[PDB]
Amino acid sequence: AAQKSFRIKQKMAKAKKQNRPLPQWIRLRTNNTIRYNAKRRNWRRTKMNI
Amino acid sequence: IAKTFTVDVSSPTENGVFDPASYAKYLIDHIKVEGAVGNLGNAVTVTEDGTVVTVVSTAKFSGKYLKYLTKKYLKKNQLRDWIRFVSTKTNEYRLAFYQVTP
Amino acid sequence: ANLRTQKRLAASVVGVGKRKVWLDPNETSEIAQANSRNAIRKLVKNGTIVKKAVTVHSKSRTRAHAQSKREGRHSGYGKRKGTREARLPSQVVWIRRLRVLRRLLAKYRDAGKIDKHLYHVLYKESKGNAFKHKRALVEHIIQAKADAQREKALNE
Amino acid sequence: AREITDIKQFLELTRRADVKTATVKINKKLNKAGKPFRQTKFKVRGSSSLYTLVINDAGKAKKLIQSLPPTLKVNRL
Amino acid sequence: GIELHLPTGIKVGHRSLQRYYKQDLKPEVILTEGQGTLVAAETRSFLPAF
RNA sequence: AUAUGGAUUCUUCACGGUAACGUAACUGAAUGUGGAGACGUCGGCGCGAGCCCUGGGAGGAGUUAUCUUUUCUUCUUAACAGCUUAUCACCCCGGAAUUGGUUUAUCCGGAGAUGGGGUCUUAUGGCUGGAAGAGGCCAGCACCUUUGCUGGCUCCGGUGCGCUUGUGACGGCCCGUGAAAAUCCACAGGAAGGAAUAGUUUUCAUGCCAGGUCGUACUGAUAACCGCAGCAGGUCUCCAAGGUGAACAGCCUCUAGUUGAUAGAAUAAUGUAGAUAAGGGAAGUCGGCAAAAUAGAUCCGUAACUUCGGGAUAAGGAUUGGCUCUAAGGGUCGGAAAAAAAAAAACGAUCAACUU
RNA sequence: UUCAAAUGAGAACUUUGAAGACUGAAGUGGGGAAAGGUUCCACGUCAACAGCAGUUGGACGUGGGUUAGUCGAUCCUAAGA
Ligand SMILES: [Mg+2]
Ligand SMILES: [Mg+2]
Ligand SMILES: [Mg+2]
Ligand SMILES: [Mg+2]
Ligand SMILES: [Mg+2]
Ligand SMILES: [Mg+2]
Ligand SMILES: [Mg+2]
Ligand SMILES: [Mg+2]
Ligand SMILES: [Mg+2]
Ligand SMILES: [Mg+2]
Ligand SMILES: [Mg+2]
Ligand SMILES: [Mg+2]
Ligand SMILES: [Mg+2]
Ligand SMILES: [Mg+2]
Ligand SMILES: [Mg+2]
Ligand SMILES: [Mg+2]
Ligand SMILES: [Mg+2]
Ligand SMILES: [Mg+2]
Ligand SMILES: [Mg+2]
Ligand SMILES: [Mg+2]
Ligand SMILES: [Mg+2]
Ligand SMILES: [Mg+2]
Ligand SMILES: [Mg+2]
Ligand SMILES: [Mg+2]
Ligand SMILES: [Mg+2]
Ligand SMILES: [Mg+2]
Ligand SMILES: [Mg+2]
Ligand SMILES: [Mg+2]
Ligand SMILES: [Mg+2]
Ligand SMILES: [Mg+2]
Ligand SMILES: [Mg+2]
Ligand SMILES: [Mg+2]
Ligand SMILES: [Mg+2]
Ligand SMILES: [Mg+2]
Ligand SMILES: [Mg+2]
Ligand SMILES: [Mg+2]
Ligand SMILES: [Mg+2]
Ligand SMILES: [Mg+2]
Ligand SMILES: [Mg+2]
Ligand SMILES: [Mg+2]
Ligand SMILES: [Mg+2]
Ligand SMILES: [Mg+2]
Ligand SMILES: [Mg+2]
Ligand SMILES: [Mg+2]
Ligand SMILES: [Mg+2]
Ligand SMILES: [Mg+2]
Repeated sequence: AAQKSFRIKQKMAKAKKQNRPLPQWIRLRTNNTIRYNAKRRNWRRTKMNI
Repeated sequence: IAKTFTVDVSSPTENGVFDPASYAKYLIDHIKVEGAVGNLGNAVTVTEDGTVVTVVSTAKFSGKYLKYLTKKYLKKNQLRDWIRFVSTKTNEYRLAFYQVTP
Repeated sequence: ANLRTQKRLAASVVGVGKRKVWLDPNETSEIAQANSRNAIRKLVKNGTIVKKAVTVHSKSRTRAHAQSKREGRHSGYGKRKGTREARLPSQVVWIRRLRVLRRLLAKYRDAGKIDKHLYHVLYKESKGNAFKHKRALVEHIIQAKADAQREKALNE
Repeated sequence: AREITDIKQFLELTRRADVKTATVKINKKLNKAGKPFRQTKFKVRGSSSLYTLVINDAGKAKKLIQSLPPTLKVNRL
Repeated sequence: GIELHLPTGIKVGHRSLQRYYKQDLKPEVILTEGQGTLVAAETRSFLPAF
């Protein structure tokens, strides 16, 4: 868009931090079931719909 | 209204590759004044002392023209590629070598 | 040695298209250090990076063709495509002719070469296409002056 | 922005209390007769605008450079 | 065609190379005795971090 | 916010000009009135900007068996400011038929033309400042994680049915006459206000402070968006070089940009796309489907019919290259000692286009 | 499309040089609107992805990047709500 209401750009930020790989020290926590981040999203494949 | 152009032939001459007399003979015969050659009416004079060549001209004439004749005469004698026409100050000109190694 | 970066820079720094840029192929190790717009500027002045010469487009053929053209060279029918009008609009041809006719008629009234009453007629007589070109006008003028002088010498 | 003409009036400006700096620029041009001479522009930065006096005559120029208040900062060239 | 050897014992260049001429290049890397000493003294060989 | 300078006043709120109006200023509440904001579309014409072309000159590159005072390229000047500059319009003198002025386009004049002399808008251009100190072009020096330094040269013109575009005054079109409001200004008004030992003023000059919030990367598509995808589809807009040519058509190049669409080896059938064919010439087929023929310009010639405007490019002919010429068509101007190391002192001229 | 070189375990496909070509100013060029949302840019990287390849990438990993009194929104009204 390049000219965006703050409310929108505010949203995009959140998205940027919801996509990064799982921190590699977490795998060693007792009783941890989590192999990797499944909620990963790629700008090309899935649109956010705002 | 007469302008004075001067070319320095010194460096190639004394190293043996060049003839200020030959070069000056050429300029006189190939210079076009308001028409074909040789027509210099005492409107143009090519004179040479041997370390420098001098065109003195009332007639239409330029640096470009002089560089075009001198860069042409260079080719006749295959001294293109060994020498280049270069301007030191306006109308004060120099024939020099690209890379001189001892 | 991947130079796609430094070639994109040099283009911007030397102020010319990527396609005119030249990277010395023997300095490849050297250039790879560049990485900065500042670095590059050494390399330009240094001489290891260079601006290629604009490829030559000469107009010399066309000059020659337009030169002959204005000797009236190829106007022959076969060389025409558009109609007479499309080449040179009638309206332009007209307008040019009147203007000339009027500037003439103007200059004459103000040199006293003609009186006002006579003028007023050749203005109307002109707008109505009674004169092919500038000479044809001055002829009828000369004939109108020698005309009122054969009415004057026989009124004497 | 503004070119000043009068030199008696320019000299007041030189003080005026708001002018901290100024400069003297030297150009080499040639007159209508095609002869090389020396022109000098006196540039003074007022708060809101720039005043520059032009002197083509070299003499009244060189002496006027002595006519400046010493407190005022001057850049030569 | 590359160079020309003149009677003064002078080699003159060819115009085709014109920008290999105007092109300056790096100087020799010249080590100070401090550095020269150290370099010939150094036995740690580092390719790997894995 | 405010201070200094100016300006005004004992004729309190300035003076000049016959006037159009002028100027560095020159008090002005309530209320009122007027302007701007504020306007279709097309046609040609005038002016400007940029581009295009182009001569002289100062450089750099190229080609040079032969020819080319040659081919290419750099030579640039912002907002803002001062001074000046216009078509239209208006003013004073004057008083026109022998009707005059005038546009390419026929409109104008006793409700005052032509002519003489002025006033304004500043659109636009010009000179100067901004500003050569910047930028660009050449020849040089040193330096390699210092970073720069030094020299020169950046100049003077021309041309136009040219191209985009801005704009002006015009004309045409309509049973169609082609927004609104914020906002700012002027005017009429005379409330109120104030001098002489002093006061008015911030629409004049100068000086002092402050300017918040949110957007700002990149793509904008034969890979950044929608089509389930890195899909021949789809999706609004600005800028726009040379040649040919009527042309923003097609074909070739310059600036910029790509060289990415799985490759290799052979060249059978049938294909898909593109082609050519002797003699005949629609005999083919539901049907001249498909293909071929024609085509530009110039000159000639052009019927029936008709709502008289058309039909019409009707049909039908002839010409078209290259080269050397001939003629015609314009503008401007003139009528303590000894030894060694180390450091320091009706014409005339001239200029220039192409088009027949 | 072609040749060399560098890179590399590995090169029809990456990078540079050379060469040949095309878009041909109604562009395969330079900018933007809607939409996207970090794709921008560097360093490192090649398991999957780029219907061959891959040392390359709009991929993967680690970071960096968007600066306004004047450009917009904000203010005004339109058909309308
Ligand atoms: Mg959803
Ligand atoms: Mg002819
Ligand atoms: Mg035409
Ligand atoms: Mg007509
Ligand atoms: Mg109005
Ligand atoms: Mg101005
Ligand atoms: Mg100037
Ligand atoms: Mg200026
Ligand atoms: Mg400079
Ligand atoms: Mg200039
Ligand atoms: Mg024009
Ligand atoms: Mg347009
Ligand atoms: Mg941007
Ligand atoms: Mg685009
Ligand atoms: Mg597509
Ligand atoms: Mg998609
Ligand atoms: Mg979907
Ligand atoms: Mg266009
Ligand atoms: Mg063209
Ligand atoms: Mg043409
Ligand atoms: Mg064309
Ligand atoms: Mg093509
Ligand atoms: Mg691209
Ligand atoms: Mg590629
Ligand atoms: Mg395919
Ligand atoms: Mg076989
Ligand atoms: Mg046949
Ligand atoms: Mg046959
Ligand atoms: Mg037949
Ligand atoms: Mg049949
Ligand atoms: Mg049959
Ligand atoms: Mg049928
Ligand atoms: Mg058919
Ligand atoms: Mg018929
Ligand atoms: Mg016919
Ligand atoms: Mg013939
Ligand atoms: Mg390929
Ligand atoms: Mg092509
Ligand atoms: Mg962009
Ligand atoms: Mg990238
Ligand atoms: Mg990388
Ligand atoms: Mg694959
Ligand atoms: Mg693979
Ligand atoms: Mg990523
Ligand atoms: Mg500020
Ligand atoms: Mg604004």
